[PDB]
Amino acid sequence: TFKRRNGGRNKHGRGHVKYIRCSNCAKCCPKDKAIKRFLVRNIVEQAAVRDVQEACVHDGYVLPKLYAKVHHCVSCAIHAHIVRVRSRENRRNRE
Amino acid sequence: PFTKKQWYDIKAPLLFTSRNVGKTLVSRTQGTKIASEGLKHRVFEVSLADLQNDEDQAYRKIRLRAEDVQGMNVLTNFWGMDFTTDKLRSLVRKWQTLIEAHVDVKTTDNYMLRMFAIGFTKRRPNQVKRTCYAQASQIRQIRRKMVEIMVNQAASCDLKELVNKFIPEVIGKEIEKATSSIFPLQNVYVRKVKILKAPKFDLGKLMEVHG
Amino acid sequence: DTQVKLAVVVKVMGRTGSRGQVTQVRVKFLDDQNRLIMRNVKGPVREGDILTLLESEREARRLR
Amino acid sequence: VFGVAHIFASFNDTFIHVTDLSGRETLVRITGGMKVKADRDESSPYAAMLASQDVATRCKELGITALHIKLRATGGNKTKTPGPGAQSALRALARSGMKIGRIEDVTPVPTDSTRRKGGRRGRRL
Amino acid sequence: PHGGGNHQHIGHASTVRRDAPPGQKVGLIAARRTGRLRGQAAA
Amino acid sequence: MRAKWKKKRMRRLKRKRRKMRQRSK
RNA sequence: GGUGAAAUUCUUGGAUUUAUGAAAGACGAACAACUGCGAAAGCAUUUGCCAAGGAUGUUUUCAUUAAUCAAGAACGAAAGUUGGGGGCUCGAAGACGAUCAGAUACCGUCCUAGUCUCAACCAUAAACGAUGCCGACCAGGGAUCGGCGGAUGUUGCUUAUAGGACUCCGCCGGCACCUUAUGAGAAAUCAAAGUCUUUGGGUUCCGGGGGGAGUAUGGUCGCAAGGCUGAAACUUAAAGGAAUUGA
RNA sequence: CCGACUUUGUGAAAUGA
Ligand SMILES: [Mg+2]
Ligand SMILES: [Mg+2]
Ligand SMILES: [Mg+2]
Ligand SMILES: [Mg+2]
Ligand SMILES: [Mg+2]
Ligand SMILES: [Mg+2]
Ligand SMILES: [Mg+2]
Ligand SMILES: [Mg+2]
Ligand SMILES: [Mg+2]
Ligand SMILES: [Mg+2]
Ligand SMILES: [Mg+2]
Ligand SMILES: [Mg+2]
Ligand SMILES: [Mg+2]
Ligand SMILES: [Mg+2]
Ligand SMILES: [Mg+2]
Ligand SMILES: [Zn+2]
Repeated sequence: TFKRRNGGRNKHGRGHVKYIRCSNCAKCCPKDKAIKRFLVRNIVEQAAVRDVQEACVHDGYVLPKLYAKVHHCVSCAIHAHIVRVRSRENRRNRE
Repeated sequence: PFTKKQWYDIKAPLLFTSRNVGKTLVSRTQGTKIASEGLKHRVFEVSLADLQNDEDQAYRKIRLRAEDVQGMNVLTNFWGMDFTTDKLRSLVRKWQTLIEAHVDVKTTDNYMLRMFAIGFTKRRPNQVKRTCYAQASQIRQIRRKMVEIMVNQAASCDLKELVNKFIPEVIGKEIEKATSSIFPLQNVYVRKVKILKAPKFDLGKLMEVHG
Repeated sequence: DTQVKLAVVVKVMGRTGSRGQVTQVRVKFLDDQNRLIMRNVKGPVREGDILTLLESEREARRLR
Repeated sequence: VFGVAHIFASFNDTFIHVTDLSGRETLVRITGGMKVKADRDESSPYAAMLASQDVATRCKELGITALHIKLRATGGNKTKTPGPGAQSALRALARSGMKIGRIEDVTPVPTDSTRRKGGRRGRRL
Repeated sequence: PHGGGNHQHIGHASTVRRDAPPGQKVGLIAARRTGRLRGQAAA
Repeated sequence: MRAKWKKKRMRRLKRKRRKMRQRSK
């Protein structure tokens, strides 16, 4: 019983994909099988933006954003609810 | 415990807009642990935004060396530059390409250093192609062009004027108007200047760049 | 010397807790009426209650 | 007058380090664990609150009034996300009365790192 | 110093001190360690 | 991995049979 | 430091933390894709040299020189074996700390061979598209990679055009992808797994219930682990595939 | 192996008196 056309990963034209480390557990999963999100998160949340912009020394300053690109494996993704088991039909769309 | 530490006045060379970058502190001069030459090489990391009182340049962290101290006032000469971490990550996104280069340059006062330059390709407006990639040969042509341009830009009289070029992004705005015939190259910069081997002391030479 | 501050429960954001025991609310400071800080309260609370708040810094976060 | 607040805010602890503009001298250094009894509450956000207010008091005891934050995760080949204490300590160090100079995330990201701990199949707990 | 015995054996520690008088300093002189060299110590 | 470790059992028992045969050689 | 929590551990011989410099050796983030190259294995920093290669273009040449292939031959990940070099990180073995009824494991600390380079072997992987290779026809579409041809309309380029970047159209050749049966099939599913009881284009390898068993033996390659070739007795009525309802 | 005295002169700073 085959569950996915691409196998769960998107490798076509290759035979080998260099692997990466899960950010949670450090399981080794190939780069193009790993649930990759690029999250860009403010240093603070919106209860802590004015209390730092009324304490920034120089007026007109803008907060940075944590740009980082986290990698996860399938186990840590399912466990963290980054992704969910979708129905047989709904499983097929990519948006 | 902190009653034996006295502050000093950190001030930057005269090629900068504003000076008096900050205050540091040393243990007062004993013998053997004399304070003056005891440290001698504090490397400070002052952003170019509050050395030129601007905010378009909240990137470009300029890194300064202390090279000699003068009576409760420590002199300083330029040492390097780099992006603040946050800038460069915001510069790199999917569906484009990143181009980088590096080159040793030796300037007229015998200063060896390294230039790391970076660029990214544009989307020309009306583009419906979802990506803007080069073809890995245009990449190498423009990397060669970047190295050639930067060598020709540099090899000039000193770091004095060489930072008079670093400040207004001379290398940047003069890269594309030489290499856009191959790609647009938006957000060309010089991500880093790493001073490799500082030559000597030259009391006399410090004191015109810094006053 | 932390002096207790009073705040008014402007709107109840939810009823959190593992067992469903803690209300999770927004308190608006009476003393300086621009400080909206979000806290966990125990027991029945409805809108507008003046609330005795020993420590100010400790706040909840959405679905704490 | 400025300092540099090397906030090493990882999991498992949060370290607040205040140094002069050149990094060669520690003005004051309180951890989240110095202020709690529990080896598990040494990483709670509250530890960062009181450990930050203690730094603020010691800095006003001494002369600096504004402070360049340098937020930092563990870095290296570990998580790049600053731990629970980062935002909390920043809130405390802002609201306790002090001025914050320029915010920046300086957590070491390698160009590419050595083997990371755990083995192939990772921490399977 | 290793001599003799109804079996062949050294009979005492084969690592001798640096100052041991000539004629006693036979064996492994002033050895910091012994056994097969593994790991960093084999650098 | 029942099949794998079965394979490994037979592998061990087969080195053991070769060990016995070079005795009886 | 570490975890849900702890300790072994390091620590007033100043650990962790901060900055500066050095050294060593590994890895080449982000850009990085339903993307490229390769016979498969596999291949990501720069520049140079070396030789090779598909595709495209061609009013060049030769003219059947071709397809697939028992014997035979090359390459063949990781692990492994022998011997120099290196000894960063990680780490089978091993030792400890916890957990537990026990815990030879999961968790954590130290750590050997190993991980990297070279010389020499080994010859297997879920070596996967679980789909041999060559060829023909059959359905639709937009993407995208490479080359090429045709179109104006602008460039932060260009002594002006050309070119290069972008847009439109079309041919090949790739990896794919999306809808649909008029098809197939045990079905999942497949536009190639289709053009099969209305059965034949060519070619190689291979299976005949489940075990026993990839085992015994014999041979043969290998230093060794191993590899290649490989039964029978006897046992058994099911083993298995796809999908459906439930639990 | 180690300390002191000795061959063993010249002058400079830092801590102790
Ligand atoms: Mg291919
Ligand atoms: Mg493979
Ligand atoms: Mg004897
Ligand atoms: Mg005995
Ligand atoms: Mg220290
Ligand atoms: Mg490519
Ligand atoms: Mg790279
Ligand atoms: Mg096989
Ligand atoms: Mg097979
Ligand atoms: Mg095959
Ligand atoms: Mg095309
Ligand atoms: Mg095409
Ligand atoms: Mg059979
Ligand atoms: Mg099966
Ligand atoms: Mg079934
Ligand atoms: Zn994981």
